[PDB]
Amino acid sequence: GSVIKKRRKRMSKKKHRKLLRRTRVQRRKLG
Amino acid sequence: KNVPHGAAHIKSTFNNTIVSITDPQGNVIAWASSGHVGFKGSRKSTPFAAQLAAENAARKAQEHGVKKVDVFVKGPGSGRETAIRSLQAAGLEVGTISDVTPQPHNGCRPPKRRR
Amino acid sequence: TRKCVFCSKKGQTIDYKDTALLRTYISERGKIRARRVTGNCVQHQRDIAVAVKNAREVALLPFGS
Amino acid sequence: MRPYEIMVILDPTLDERTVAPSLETFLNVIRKDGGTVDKVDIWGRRRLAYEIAKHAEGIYAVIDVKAEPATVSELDRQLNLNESVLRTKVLRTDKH
Amino acid sequence: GIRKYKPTTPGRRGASVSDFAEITRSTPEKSLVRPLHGKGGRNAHGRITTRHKGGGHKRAYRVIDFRRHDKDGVNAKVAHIEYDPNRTANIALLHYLDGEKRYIIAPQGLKQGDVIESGANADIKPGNNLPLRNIPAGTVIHAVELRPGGGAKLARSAGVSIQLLGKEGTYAALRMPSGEIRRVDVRCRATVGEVGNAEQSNINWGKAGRMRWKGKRPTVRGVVMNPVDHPHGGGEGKTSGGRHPVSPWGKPEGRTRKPNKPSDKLIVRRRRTGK
Amino acid sequence: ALTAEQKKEILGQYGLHDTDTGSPEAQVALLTKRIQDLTEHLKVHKHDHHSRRGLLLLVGRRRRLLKYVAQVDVARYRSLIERLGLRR
Amino acid sequence: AGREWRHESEPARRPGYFPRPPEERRIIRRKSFSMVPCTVDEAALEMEMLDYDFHLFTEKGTGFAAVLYKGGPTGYRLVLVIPVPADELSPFEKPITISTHPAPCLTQRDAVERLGLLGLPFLFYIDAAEGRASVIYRRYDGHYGLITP
RNA sequence: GGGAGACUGGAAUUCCUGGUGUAGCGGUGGAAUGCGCAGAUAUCAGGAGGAACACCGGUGGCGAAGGCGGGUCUCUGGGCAGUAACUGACGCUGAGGAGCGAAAGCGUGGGGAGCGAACAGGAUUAGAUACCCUGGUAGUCCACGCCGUAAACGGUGGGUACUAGGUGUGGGUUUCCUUCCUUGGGAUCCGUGCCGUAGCUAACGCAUUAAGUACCCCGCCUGGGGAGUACGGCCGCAAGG
Repeated sequence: GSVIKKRRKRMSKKKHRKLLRRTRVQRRKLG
Repeated sequence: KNVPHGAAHIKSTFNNTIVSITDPQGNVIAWASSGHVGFKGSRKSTPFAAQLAAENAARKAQEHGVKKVDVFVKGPGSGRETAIRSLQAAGLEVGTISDVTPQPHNGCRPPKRRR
Repeated sequence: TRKCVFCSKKGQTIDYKDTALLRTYISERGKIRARRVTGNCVQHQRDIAVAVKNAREVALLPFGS
Repeated sequence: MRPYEIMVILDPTLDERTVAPSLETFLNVIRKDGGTVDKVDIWGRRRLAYEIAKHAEGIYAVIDVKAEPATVSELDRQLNLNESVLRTKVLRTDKH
Repeated sequence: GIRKYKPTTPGRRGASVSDFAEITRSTPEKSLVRPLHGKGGRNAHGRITTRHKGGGHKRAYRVIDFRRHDKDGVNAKVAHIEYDPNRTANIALLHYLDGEKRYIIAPQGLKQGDVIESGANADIKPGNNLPLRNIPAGTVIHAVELRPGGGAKLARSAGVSIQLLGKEGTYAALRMPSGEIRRVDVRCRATVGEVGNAEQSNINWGKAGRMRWKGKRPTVRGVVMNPVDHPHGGGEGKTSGGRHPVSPWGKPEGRTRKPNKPSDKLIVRRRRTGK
Repeated sequence: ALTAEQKKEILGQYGLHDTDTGSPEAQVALLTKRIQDLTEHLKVHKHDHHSRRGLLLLVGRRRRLLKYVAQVDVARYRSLIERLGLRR
Repeated sequence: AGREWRHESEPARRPGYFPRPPEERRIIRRKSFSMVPCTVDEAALEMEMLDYDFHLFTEKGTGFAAVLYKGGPTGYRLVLVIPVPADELSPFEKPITISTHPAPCLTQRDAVERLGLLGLPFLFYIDAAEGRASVIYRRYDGHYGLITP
């Protein structure tokens, strides 16, 4: 199939990973 | 000194050629490089620069008493052909031609591919 | 093509001691000759390669003279 | 009790007339271990393909033994420990 | 091996103790034990010369045979492996065939009932002692002498080994555990194999009590001292000393080996740091 | 695997008669001997996972054979289990 | 160098002969046209109608084997087994020059190796085993053409 | 070249030492950082150390999958063929569950030649947190353990029976040309490719190694985003799953 779907999925996963990197310490302090 | 018989080591890389005449016990007696004959940068990767370096090394060995020599080529082909032709053309007799290139038996990791 | 001189009824055994039978199978540079240029079967080619390597290990054949 | 073939290369300086007796003593252990049979052949003073331990010539000896694997390993250890043995190589004359 | 204490108490949380698996006897030989009393780090004048010493559990000295030069040609049988408090390594009790008992530091892999021989005709099994001239190059040795007769001095700690590189002339080039390369006369005897108890360094001592039992007084930092006591002392609040680091007697950091020692000619290359 | 003599002695001791080799008793005995040998081997080489898979296959086959025996005749199953020490 | 191809990518350098790599290269052309003594002009005429760039003959005055070839813009060039001056060489009218180097002594495999590592259209040499002249050239099928007496 | 352990071989790279030896070497599309003139590069001799095993070597072998080739020894798993002596349906699948599971990554202890995230400069560019160049730490390696993910793909779950052929190639049995040397050819069993009927498909294509004709069992899908995300829970040192 076309790689457009894979592009959407990788963008979503990348954004989630960046969010996790940004809030790692806050999650640890609240967890 | 006077060394009637010696060896010639030619290392022709992709961007330079180095020619060295050697007393057969392994002692360099006269060497000429591609950049030593007035070339610099990519200009010294040309076969003409190899010709000039080989001729200069041949003269710098000839006045030292070298008459007959045997050549050990080495390196990817840039100016080896012209190097040996110039070694002959400068009055230096060529005894034998030997291709001794360091060939690993798949050892060490080569650098990553360019793009 | 060519003949696997070992699959024949007169096929001499392959050993790392008999150096001439191996020298006839390596090129002048000492490299092991290909199977097609020789024509022997796969098992005999593998046995020849193993014998050549062993003979090199025991200093009976040069390592690329 | 399996059959083995041990090829040894010794330095050329030592006299050949002592190679056969000395090697004999080296097999004595494997002779007294489990009732083993030996066949010794010597074709030495042949120049090596490449330099081994600052040497160009070497004495080649072939020993056909029929013994236990532990005994052969112990014999190989002793042979490698000896300073007059340049190299040893052990093969199995069985299907392997 | 290493046995880790369960975190039942705050003093035992991260603690661990050596699992004395190789020890085969809980008592030493009565004829090989000499009295030993603690000095406290104080020399013949009664003044403290080495700080952070004193206290600690009382211990006795087991006479170790670092000079195995008499029993050449006499085989010995390892009778036991015991615990020596004066050293990190474990000691093995030998029973020579003539009827004499001796103590040696147990090499790596030595087991009860093994046969230990010595001399020029000895084998190259671990535990055997023979002069460096008869030891083939490349092997691993320990308890090496420095002069032909002075006894073992080098590679005596636990898990420590010396790699014999090669012999030339009358000198053998050894790679010390520090990585330093030194030459030594070939007449010096050596023992084959690594030293046992290699896992001892992985011990976590848990609390200050263990160190106090081992005989180590607390060590006070220099920046919490006063300027009369230490060069780093003084200042309001915490400080770094306000001066390049120095010993309590003012000697600055750097090389302290005295130059032009007579042994400088026998050192091939010194150890290296930060490589 | 086992040598010919070990197989012969196991078959003679556990076989129903002097000829059978595929009887479930003989198969279970041979599998148990192989399993104990493989366990003794694996106690030295802990990281030999492929032989561990082979051991798992042998264990499963022995369990299936014991299931068949217990389904056909209970007394034979009890006798075999008690004779081979086979826990189950 | 070889990976990937584009419109302006450098065209592959192809020799005149069919490749026929060292594997089964062989020597399947052995001419022995003429060894009757000739002079320089006669050798040049024997060159011209044969349409061959080089030609191996035996010289009149010397009695030695020699090879003539086109010396390029300099004219023609003559190579002898042992270099001799023009005076000993038989009289001629064509403008030629003599190669000062002598034909060396070397084996068959060494000759093939020298030809490969020296890239000349041919190699003229005194064979080690034979002791006589020989000219090897890469043929038009990839094999080496060894011309012998 | 199925797996584990032990010992060991050579070429080559790097570094060190000692000769000969000079003014450049290196690098690129072109250069500059960089190295060298305190003696570099080159050449010879010696030494140390680590990693990977040129030729054999392929759409060829083994393995359930990941994956697996320098040599020798020890231990060990699986497969195929023939005889059909033996047991006599003991078979298939398998919710959960357990085990194995590329690389990257984590912990403890070692090792560290080459390569090399990060990080420095050099260069290109309007801008270069990049592509190219010079250096280079983790890491890549070993031992014991963790994690449990991949375009982990043949994007094709496992077992069985049947349905035109033709031709390569691996392994094993046998009849006839018969020299019996020979891929002689035939027959047959087990793999591994290519082309092609019927048939199937939306088409591309698959086509005896089915994506054809049918039977047994399991897993999975119900428009695209939100989202394999939030909450809750389990596992994990952590990343995270």
